[PDB]
Amino acid sequence: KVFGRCELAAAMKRHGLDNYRGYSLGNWVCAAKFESNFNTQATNRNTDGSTDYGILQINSRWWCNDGRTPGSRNLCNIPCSALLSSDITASVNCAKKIVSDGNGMNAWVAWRNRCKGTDVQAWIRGCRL
Ligand SMILES: [Cl-]
Ligand code: NA
Repeated sequence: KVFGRCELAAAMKRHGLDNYRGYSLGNWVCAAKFESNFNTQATNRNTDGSTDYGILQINSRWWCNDGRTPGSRNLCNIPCSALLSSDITASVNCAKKIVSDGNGMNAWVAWRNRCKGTDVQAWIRGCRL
């Protein structure tokens, strides 16, 4: 599914990401644009060979098992495939654990490289609040 911007803003708020660990809702919406262009089915290979999955692009080396990544820890106890669904819950439960892993949202290179230091409110500007 390719969420609409406000559709995705609305869903992430439902699961309690607005201001989670101090990161405003727009930082999450901003992360989800640039990680995946808003698409729950998104999958991209990383050079270590790991793969990034879904809306936020949760990585198989730590976070999820895909069966082809040596040394995977499956720190969300989950199949990476389940994070491609239309029901963003597993991705949120996992993202809450990543962000809580100390480096915060800097765990997402597109957040660091593109969201951080910006007015992340443009990402929810027009959302019915
Ligand atoms: Cl932080
Ligand atoms: Na893993």
